[PDB]
Amino acid sequence: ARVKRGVIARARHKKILKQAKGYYGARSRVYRVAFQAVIKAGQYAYRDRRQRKRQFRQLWIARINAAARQNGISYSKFINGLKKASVEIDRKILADIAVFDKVAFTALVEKAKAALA
Amino acid sequence: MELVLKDAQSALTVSETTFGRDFNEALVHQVVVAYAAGARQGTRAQKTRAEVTGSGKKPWRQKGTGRARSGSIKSPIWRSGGVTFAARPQDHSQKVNKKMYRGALKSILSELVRQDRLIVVEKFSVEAPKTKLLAQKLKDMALEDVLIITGELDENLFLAARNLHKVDVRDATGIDPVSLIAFDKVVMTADAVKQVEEMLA
Amino acid sequence: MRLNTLSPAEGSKKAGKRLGRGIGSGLGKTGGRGHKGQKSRSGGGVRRGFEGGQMPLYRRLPKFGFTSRKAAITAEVRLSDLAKVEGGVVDLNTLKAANIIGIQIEFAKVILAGEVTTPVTVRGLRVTKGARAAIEAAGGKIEE
Amino acid sequence: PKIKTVRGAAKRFKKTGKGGFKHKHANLRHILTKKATKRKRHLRPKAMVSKGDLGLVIACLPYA
RNA sequence: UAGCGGCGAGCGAACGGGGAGCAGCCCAGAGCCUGAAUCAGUGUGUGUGUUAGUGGAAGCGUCUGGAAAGGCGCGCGAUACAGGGUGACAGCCCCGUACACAAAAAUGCACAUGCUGUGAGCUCGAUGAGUAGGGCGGGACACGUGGUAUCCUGUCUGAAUAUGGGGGGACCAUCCUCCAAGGCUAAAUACUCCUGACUGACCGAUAGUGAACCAGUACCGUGAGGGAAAGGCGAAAAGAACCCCGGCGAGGGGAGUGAAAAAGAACCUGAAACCGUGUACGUACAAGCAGUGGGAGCACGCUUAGGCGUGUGACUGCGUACCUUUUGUAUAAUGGGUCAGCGACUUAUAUUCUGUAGCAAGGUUAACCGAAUAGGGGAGCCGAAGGGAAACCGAGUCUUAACU
RNA sequence: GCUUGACUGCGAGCGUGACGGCGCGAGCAGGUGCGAAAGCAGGUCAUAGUGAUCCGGUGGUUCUGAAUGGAAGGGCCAUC
Ligand SMILES: [Mg+2]
Ligand SMILES: [Mg+2]
Ligand SMILES: [Mg+2]
Ligand SMILES: [Mg+2]
Ligand SMILES: [Mg+2]
Ligand SMILES: [Mg+2]
Ligand SMILES: [Mg+2]
Ligand SMILES: [Mg+2]
Ligand SMILES: [Mg+2]
Ligand SMILES: [Mg+2]
Ligand SMILES: [Mg+2]
Ligand SMILES: [Mg+2]
Ligand SMILES: [Mg+2]
Ligand SMILES: [Mg+2]
Ligand SMILES: [Mg+2]
Ligand SMILES: [Mg+2]
Ligand SMILES: [Mg+2]
Ligand SMILES: [Mg+2]
Ligand SMILES: [Mg+2]
Ligand SMILES: [Mg+2]
Ligand SMILES: [Mg+2]
Ligand SMILES: [Mg+2]
Ligand SMILES: [Mg+2]
Ligand SMILES: [Mg+2]
Ligand SMILES: [Mg+2]
Ligand SMILES: [Mg+2]
Ligand SMILES: [Mg+2]
Ligand SMILES: [Mg+2]
Ligand SMILES: [Mg+2]
Ligand SMILES: [Mg+2]
Ligand SMILES: [Mg+2]
Ligand SMILES: [Mg+2]
Ligand SMILES: [Mg+2]
Ligand SMILES: [Mg+2]
Ligand SMILES: [Mg+2]
Ligand SMILES: [Mg+2]
Ligand SMILES: [Mg+2]
Ligand SMILES: [Mg+2]
Ligand SMILES: [Mg+2]
Ligand SMILES: [Mg+2]
Ligand SMILES: [Mg+2]
Ligand SMILES: [Mg+2]
Ligand SMILES: [Mg+2]
Ligand SMILES: [Mg+2]
Ligand SMILES: [Mg+2]
Ligand SMILES: [Mg+2]
Ligand SMILES: [Mg+2]
Ligand SMILES: [Mg+2]
Ligand SMILES: [Mg+2]
Ligand SMILES: [Mg+2]
Ligand SMILES: [Mg+2]
Ligand SMILES: [Mg+2]
Ligand SMILES: [Mg+2]
Ligand SMILES: [Mg+2]
Ligand SMILES: [Mg+2]
Ligand SMILES: [Mg+2]
Ligand SMILES: [Mg+2]
Ligand SMILES: [Mg+2]
Ligand SMILES: [Mg+2]
Ligand SMILES: [Mg+2]
Ligand SMILES: [Mg+2]
Ligand SMILES: [Mg+2]
Ligand SMILES: [Mg+2]
Ligand SMILES: [Mg+2]
Repeated sequence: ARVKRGVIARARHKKILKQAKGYYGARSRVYRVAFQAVIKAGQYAYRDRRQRKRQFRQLWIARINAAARQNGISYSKFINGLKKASVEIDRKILADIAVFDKVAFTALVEKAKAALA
Repeated sequence: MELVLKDAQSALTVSETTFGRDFNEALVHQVVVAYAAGARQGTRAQKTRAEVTGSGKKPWRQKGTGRARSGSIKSPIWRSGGVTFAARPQDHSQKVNKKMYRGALKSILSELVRQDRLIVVEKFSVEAPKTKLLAQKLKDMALEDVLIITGELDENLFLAARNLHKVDVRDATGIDPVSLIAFDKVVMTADAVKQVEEMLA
Repeated sequence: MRLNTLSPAEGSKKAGKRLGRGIGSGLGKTGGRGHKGQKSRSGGGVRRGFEGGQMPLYRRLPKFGFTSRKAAITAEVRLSDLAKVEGGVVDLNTLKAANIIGIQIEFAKVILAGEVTTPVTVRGLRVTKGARAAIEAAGGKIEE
Repeated sequence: PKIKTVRGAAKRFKKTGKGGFKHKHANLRHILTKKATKRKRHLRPKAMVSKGDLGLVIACLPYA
């Protein structure tokens, strides 16, 4: 029972050469190079799934900082004031109000100002 | 237990330990796969690196040429070289214990009775050794794929069933585990039941 | 029961150990052999009893005894084997005909193993003290 | 083919009732004046092969 | 296993048992005898094969299709539904197959049968001499000189000869058994250059023979010798009449054949590396394993005219390949130019242990017989009893004069 | 001063060792030596003073003894 490898090796090489679409040079048309590119892209995607949640909280904090300082309070005092006032709105929403509802944010900064004072 | 006879409407008594025991799928399977293994001819062979035609001259010197070292034109790595683990003619037959082969048949016969696939007749033959005869005989009995077990090998019945693909005519001593399962229905003459009664004991 | 519906018992057809067929199989690369030893070579491995050059156990211990040719032609007979004979005579010849002792055994001894429940006569076979009591307790008799 | 017994081991080990092996004690062949009688007396009876060395003996005696 | 063994590596019987197959004889010589059996050659038959061959059943309509053997419907043969071909898959189209027949000539085998040649029986005998044995040196015996029997002999010797001699594993006595120094002998056994038939959980063009092909060829070597690559149009050549550009070229565009020419002979399918043409997007102030997370803009498909999908990816955070070997590699340590095909834990036997199955103090046969994957075959193997070096004893035994 | 316990054959139980092994050991027999006897003596205050296995040598032996009786050889015990 001799087994020929032509059909299944063709499909296994095509399987990851399709995953290497858009890569530069041999990384998108040469199997040996494309396998390393596909594996490395898998390692990067796994770790950037976990540091996408950091890069976005950094963005939210920086925007809450910028908006709070326009209302006369820093980020650190703003968050501390919100905890004292028992406001559970998180950074994703706080940074959303800061951009799309300027009146609500300043009505929300005054909530933290009263809690601290 | 007893088996009803379609031909004569009488009854025939048989041992419960032969035609009435539980099905042993694990045991029946081993005997069946060991029957198919004994049908293998097992005649085949490839050439090792010692049997490929060619000389033992080293293709190129050990060092200095810049090529990967080689020692034989017949290395299995090379094309037109030897096969690494080239096969030999081998015997694939397995040993089946006597108490298992008989034990497997008893489970097969018992399961045929439970599935209404074993039918017993008083006698089964054809007047002339003509294939058209038992072809008509089996239409009357409403049988298409059938194995006929006869007490004595009937020459007319053997010749008249030879050209029918879905019909097999044996004798009570020519019963095998595979053919009992491989056929839709099994027809045993009352003489044949007695012989397998005293063969399977 | 069809030829394509009968299957083996659960756990009776353990699959073989395929060695060196990728990372995921757990047996790829070295194939259970480790790295860079004599035991990892094709055909490598030390013989039986070799201990690295230290005098092996089967050579630093002394030989003892001799093989007795009389024990090769002497057998032992159990009480449960006395009923296997035909005719109620447990002699040296009636005991080979029952396939109890080898065809070339010349001395047999009946020991207390099993039990005697029928009267038998034992000619020419040595009988232990325990077996003599049991043979005579079943109505049998022992003859020199 | 049949495994070959290590004939040297078959002359030094005998298998007992429960699968162990008995062997003759070493140090009792010569140089015996300088050995105390207590040392030689304890060295006369046969001993059993230890747990560590059973693997090396079962290998050498496949038909034990 | 017993043994042999720097008692190491290893080597490794026989007795006995079960089977296949069985077959016995005549020259050491004379009497009658009588051409007597068994035999070799040759002819004559009588059969049976081999070397050519002969007959050999039974199907039509309709649908798709280039084409029917396919679908559907209704029939028939079958001791023939093995196989192959035919425009797709045929029991009934063809060749065959089952079966039944056939030899002028040559020839194998088996009987009968004459002729030629040797010889059957009874009595009386006789009983293989430089031989057996020995010394020295070697070799074969499972046996390596060992306490070493036995066999062979290169060299020196050397009997008895049936009232005798050999062997029974140093050797002696007794006993048992056999008769060397002369020969012949079928079957069971081994193999396949070659012939025929059939088969394959064997390969299918880098495989299988080195060789599917004009292969032991081309080619290499002084030579012995080494030794390739290379298969497929189509059902049928119907292998492209004719016209046009071109050098009365190569090559191509039409025409035509064909189901199909993107089946056009560099011819089934036609992958990947590699190289181009076209389109969309990005790209000439910008630094690095070239990706990944975020992300505008642009183009495009929308079928709720709805946001999404697809292509690209300005900018931006993070980010020094893979394998191997290592304490540790981006390492400037190894390996890899890329693609495609091939390439490495197998097989046989034995032993031990797990899972599973059958029987169970029993289990199981091997060879072989049997057409029998049946059935027979229990020769044997393992287990139910161990202790001791052993005799021996025995649920005990060894140790010791004896053990609490 | 007298002596030979520098005994014979076993040893519950322990310590060390991967193992081979190497230690310590009270107690049981059998026979002793010292002491009036309670006792203690199985070498030396202790820890080095050593060499496995194979192969053979010597003495003993209720073992074995290749047809049988012996024997050779082997085994076991002591020892080189
Ligand atoms: Mg194939
Ligand atoms: Mg591409
Ligand atoms: Mg050479
Ligand atoms: Mg090849
Ligand atoms: Mg059988
Ligand atoms: Mg692992
Ligand atoms: Mg390695
Ligand atoms: Mg190493
Ligand atoms: Mg290792
Ligand atoms: Mg090798
Ligand atoms: Mg050394
Ligand atoms: Mg027997
Ligand atoms: Mg000694
Ligand atoms: Mg025989
Ligand atoms: Mg014809
Ligand atoms: Mg015809
Ligand atoms: Mg049409
Ligand atoms: Mg049709
Ligand atoms: Mg076609
Ligand atoms: Mg001679
Ligand atoms: Mg001699
Ligand atoms: Mg010797
Ligand atoms: Mg002799
Ligand atoms: Mg002689
Ligand atoms: Mg003679
Ligand atoms: Mg002769
Ligand atoms: Mg001859
Ligand atoms: Mg080839
Ligand atoms: Mg091809
Ligand atoms: Mg030339
Ligand atoms: Mg043209
Ligand atoms: Mg010109
Ligand atoms: Mg032209
Ligand atoms: Mg046309
Ligand atoms: Mg095409
Ligand atoms: Mg085609
Ligand atoms: Mg083509
Ligand atoms: Mg392409
Ligand atoms: Mg621009
Ligand atoms: Mg600048
Ligand atoms: Mg720019
Ligand atoms: Mg740059
Ligand atoms: Mg920079
Ligand atoms: Mg993204
Ligand atoms: Mg970076
Ligand atoms: Mg490497
Ligand atoms: Mg280093
Ligand atoms: Mg690093
Ligand atoms: Mg370097
Ligand atoms: Mg490097
Ligand atoms: Mg390199
Ligand atoms: Mg490579
Ligand atoms: Mg291996
Ligand atoms: Mg079980
Ligand atoms: Mg103890
Ligand atoms: Mg006194
Ligand atoms: Mg002192
Ligand atoms: Mg001192
Ligand atoms: Mg030595
Ligand atoms: Mg020696
Ligand atoms: Mg004796
Ligand atoms: Mg004798
Ligand atoms: Mg003798
Ligand atoms: Mg002696």
